[PDB]
Amino acid sequence: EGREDPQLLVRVRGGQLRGIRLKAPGGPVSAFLGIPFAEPPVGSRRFMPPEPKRPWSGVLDATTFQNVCYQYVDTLYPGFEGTEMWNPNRELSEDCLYLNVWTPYPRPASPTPVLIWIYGGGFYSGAASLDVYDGRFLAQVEGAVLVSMNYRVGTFGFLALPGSREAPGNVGLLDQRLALQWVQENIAAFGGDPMSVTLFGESAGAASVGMHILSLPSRSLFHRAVLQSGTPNGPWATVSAGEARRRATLLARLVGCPNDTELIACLRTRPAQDLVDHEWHVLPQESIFRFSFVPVVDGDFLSDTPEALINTGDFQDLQVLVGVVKDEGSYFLVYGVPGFSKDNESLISRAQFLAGVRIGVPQASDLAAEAVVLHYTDWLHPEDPTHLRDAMSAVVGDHNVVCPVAQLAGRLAAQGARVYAYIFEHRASTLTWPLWMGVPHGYEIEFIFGLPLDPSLNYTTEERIFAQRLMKYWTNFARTGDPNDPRDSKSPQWPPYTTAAQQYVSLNLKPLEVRRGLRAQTCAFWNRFLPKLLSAT
Amino acid sequence: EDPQLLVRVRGGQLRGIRLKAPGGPVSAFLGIPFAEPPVGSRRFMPPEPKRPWSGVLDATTFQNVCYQYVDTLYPGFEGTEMWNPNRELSEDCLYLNVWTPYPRPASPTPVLIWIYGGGFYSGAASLDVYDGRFLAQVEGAVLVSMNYRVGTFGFLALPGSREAPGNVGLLDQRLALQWVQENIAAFGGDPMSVTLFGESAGAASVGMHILSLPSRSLFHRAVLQSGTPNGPWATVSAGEARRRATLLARLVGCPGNDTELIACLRTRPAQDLVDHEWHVLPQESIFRFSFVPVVDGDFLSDTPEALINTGDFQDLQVLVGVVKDEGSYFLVYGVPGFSKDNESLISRAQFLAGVRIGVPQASDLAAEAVVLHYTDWLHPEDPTHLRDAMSAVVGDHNVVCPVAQLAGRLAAQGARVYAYIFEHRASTLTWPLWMGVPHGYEIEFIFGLPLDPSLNYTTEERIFAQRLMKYWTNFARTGDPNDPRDSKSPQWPPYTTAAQQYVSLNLKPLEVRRGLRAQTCAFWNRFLPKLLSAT
Ligand SMILES: CN(Cc1ccccc1)Cc1ccc(COc2ccc3c(CO)cc(=O)oc3c2)cc1
Ligand SMILES: CN(Cc1ccccc1)Cc1ccc(COc2ccc3c(CO)cc(=O)oc3c2)cc1
Ligand SMILES: *[C@@H]1O[C@H](CO)[C@@H](O)[C@H](O)[C@H]1NC(C)=O
Ligand SMILES: *[C@@H]1O[C@H](CO)[C@@H](O)[C@H](O)[C@H]1NC(C)=O
Ligand SMILES: *[C@@H]1O[C@H](CO)[C@@H](O)[C@H](O)[C@H]1NC(C)=O
Ligand SMILES: *[C@@H]1O[C@H](CO)[C@@H](O)[C@H](O)[C@H]1NC(C)=O
Repeated sequence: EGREDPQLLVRVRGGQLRGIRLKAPGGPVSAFLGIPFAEPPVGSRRFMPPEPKRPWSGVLDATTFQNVCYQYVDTLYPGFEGTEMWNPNRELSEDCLYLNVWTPYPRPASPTPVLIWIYGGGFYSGAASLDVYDGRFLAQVEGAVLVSMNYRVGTFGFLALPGSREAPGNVGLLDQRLALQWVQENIAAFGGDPMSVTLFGESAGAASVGMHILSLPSRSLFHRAVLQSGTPNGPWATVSAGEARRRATLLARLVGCPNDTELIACLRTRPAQDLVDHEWHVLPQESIFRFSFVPVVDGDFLSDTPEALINTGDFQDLQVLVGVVKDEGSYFLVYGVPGFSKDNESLISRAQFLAGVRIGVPQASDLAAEAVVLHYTDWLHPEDPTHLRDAMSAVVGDHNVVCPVAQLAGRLAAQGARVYAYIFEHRASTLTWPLWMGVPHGYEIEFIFGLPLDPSLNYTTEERIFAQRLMKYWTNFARTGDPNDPRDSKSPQWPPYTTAAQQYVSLNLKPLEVRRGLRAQTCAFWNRFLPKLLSAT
Repeated sequence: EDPQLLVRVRGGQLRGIRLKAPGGPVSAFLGIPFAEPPVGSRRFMPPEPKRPWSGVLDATTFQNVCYQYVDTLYPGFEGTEMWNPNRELSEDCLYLNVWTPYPRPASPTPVLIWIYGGGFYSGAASLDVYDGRFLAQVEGAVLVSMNYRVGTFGFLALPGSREAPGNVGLLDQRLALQWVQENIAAFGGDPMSVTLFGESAGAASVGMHILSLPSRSLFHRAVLQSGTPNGPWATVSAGEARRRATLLARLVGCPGNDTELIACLRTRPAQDLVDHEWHVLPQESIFRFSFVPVVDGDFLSDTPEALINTGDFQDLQVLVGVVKDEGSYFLVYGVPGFSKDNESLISRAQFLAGVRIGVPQASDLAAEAVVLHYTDWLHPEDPTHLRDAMSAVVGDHNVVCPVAQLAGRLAAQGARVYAYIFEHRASTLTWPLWMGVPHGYEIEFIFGLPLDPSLNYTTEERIFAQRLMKYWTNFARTGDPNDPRDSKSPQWPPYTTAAQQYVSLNLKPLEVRRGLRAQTCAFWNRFLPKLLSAT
């Protein structure tokens, strides 16, 4: 200390930090990167709940991103930016429980609402250091304090032998909760308001946010929630205790481990890469949009199934923003549904469609799988390849995202929550995936964080204006529980989603358009009829 | 003394009557016996051909209508009375009628044979809606309609018994068809161009003559208006026919042997049988009738579904279609919350209760499947939507989707198929507006009743009726409803499995549409059978 930037040195509960002054297109921001919030969950602490980071001495350098939690590296289209942008961009390590903070430069004088980002990645992948989650634009343009944390994924975050001491499960969610607690104690040192904390996340990150809504100890750590293209309810976000026990035991056998304590002791001796090499092999069926190690309904973090909790909980004090992208399902068809590729138009046959439905809803009986096929078939053109391709995408997107959030918006709204719903319909001019995928899963994030404002990124001017609109929507919601701008009047209003009117808005380059019904007919099939059909068969 | 009112058929001489139609006279021969009166020991028995008669038989007047139930729902309301018997009831009722132009045609003329509806429990060829004078006068057709036995007298069956073999009401129709072959040429008709057309149960009967091979040599073309041989109501299994007959016999005090049972039923006055007719249905129902054709293994060698799925229909041309609101008429006959005088705005609970009546064969899960399919999930409680959906459940389940299934199966297996939807509501209709275009109210337009100035139709409805008369008669002449003189687009395309094209019959010009309730009928025809099966 002495000759450095005095506006970049801050003290948190664990010691002193030195941040870095970053350039955003419109000015500087303060960045505090790689702050440790837990003891490294390594060695005998693998699979264990996180322990609070013990204080350090001296000034911790917080100028670069820290390790990415150990995870699978996608190799589907090697070197294709569509896949690589999601891949880890630092070293893989079990030592990975660090978080990041962006604030205005200099730091705000008055307490500023806080946004906490929870990344997605199917609970098997992801990192708070990816370019798509760059908090420098929200920090600079909106004056927000943004926090993002790494949490353990895959086996390290979610392998569970339910009821055991050494692998209780959901420790990846406990990693997230510990970071929320860290924001409670320390974010005031940066100018953030701990009494105005909004969680927002996407895909498994959105499901994570929803699970903090449903867990008691997490509810006192935040005040508002945004769930983008993900829900705690639905077919992929959770598994039963019995099913988590079987996948854990099977993976242990696949890595040579054949009493719970002896089992996890052996797992803790295996190299991390051994666990990643086998995690995908324990799914009960050939499937898309399902992940081996996800939150487990333990009777602890989750006292019951998410479906049961959103049916009975009280959410009057809660404001929630939820939505989907236009083509939630298309991204998943290229990862194992025959007939589908990023390099052709993926015009499939009726036979390929029927095979895809068995993969897309792998829990379905033969009768239930039929019911899906009859509903999604266009009976005036039942063999048309373009419709069959688009229907296969819609089946995956509706089943895993659109109808889960349509269900949760309705439940939360009926339990007294303030809900705002959107559909994101703009395809980025920079998108590298083919046209037939439309607006795929995850490609609204770069607009929420305001990447189009980076002039070196070749977005169009209207995409620059568009991203600024979304940034104001998201930050107005964090500030007020209401995405609408108080100053405005002429701009169309975003009404709350209600059971009586089921209103949502389209998010595209045109002004806000209000629509009614979130795929209402088709989601009645998924949310009301199909669960009753599955009991009978 | 009028020589064109005297015709000799193989049973002897007849004298008809000159009738006044708006454009000119017509020869009408009404009350021609085609069968021995099925009375006494001939009750429930197949018809026997009528024996020759001396002198000039007087064919000037409508004969008795077959003994049947007299509807009492809205007593004296024209909407219900127009279907009630308008001649005396009698088991002595096997007679047919013939309309020809006046003078009787020079060249042989294509014959249309009408088969009335009435749920196989009612109906008569003497109703005003079936007045054949307009088609005979305007289009120069030879029009024939017959009475056939309905209710227990037509279709109560002890399957396998000699005394009550079943389907005798259909045999009544077939005998009248043979009569047309042997005699219509004496009236100027062409026995080599005979077109059957009927509505509702009449349409179903037409479809069963398609599916019964001895009938097939008696006609060349068919029109099925708002009814099919396939579907949930038009037939019953032999086991269910024996159950219903056995319970009616017990209800009228008849107790063992097939022969002993049928004998006692023959000793019962007709009204006794009609009194308990309706109390033998297995469930509380709508659009279900107690005594209908039976899958006997004889007249119908298999279920109509099995027969349309495997038959050879190459040499066949068919016209098929529906009205816009097939099911609305049936709701006011037992569905709580529905009334002719009320607007029938129903609650959701009444809607769930109504679906169990409309699909009486449905398990709890199959009823929930229909409920969730037909609910409008943006307005799941709106009573106007729930009312209109109840009418659509009954209409699609019983008519529209059976029609679409038949049309597709016939077209796929050699037949030439033309399909329509009839969307005009008569300005003279007395049912409430919420019923729309109810089951059976295209008939008056096809027979040309608007051309009668005294019935107060609108002038466009007259032009409309003439268009429909030309579609039907051009179909009878050619197997193609398109006017060969008219040389403009749009033409009426055939219905195929691939394109699924049909036309809308309204006061606007013909409009071609593709897919006859395709998504919803996929539910009824493809999914629901599999569900009911595995439940
Ligand atoms: C590429 N990814 C981009 C993305 C979008 C949004 C948020 C975060 C990342 C979307 C995606 C994810 C997964 C798939 C296929 O499903 C998988 C892939 C890999 C695994 C792995 C690999 O070990 C383990 C597992 O349990 O389940 C998996 C399930 C396709 C597309
Ligand atoms: C009145 N009818 C008018 C009509 C329309 C189209 C063609 C012919 C007649 C349509 C109609 C028919 C039947 C009903 C209700 O269902 C019935 C009514 C009476 C019976 C009877 C009465 O004994 C016996 C039976 O087995 O089943 C029935 C079933 C409602 C509306
Ligand atoms: C698209 O490409 C994949 C992989 O090359 C292939 O399996 C699929 O059949 C292709 N589809 C079409 C319609 O060409
Ligand atoms: C933007 O375009 C320029 C040239 O037009 C190119 O050199 C640059 O790499 C592009 N940037 C991105 C992010 O694609
Ligand atoms: C409509 O009318 C009938 C008889 O007049 C009545 O029983 C029925 O309840 C009415 N419908 C409603 C919704 O009240
Ligand atoms: C037609 O209307 C007139 C009154 O304008 C009436 O006298 C006549 O009876 C009506 N005809 C019929 C068939 O109802």
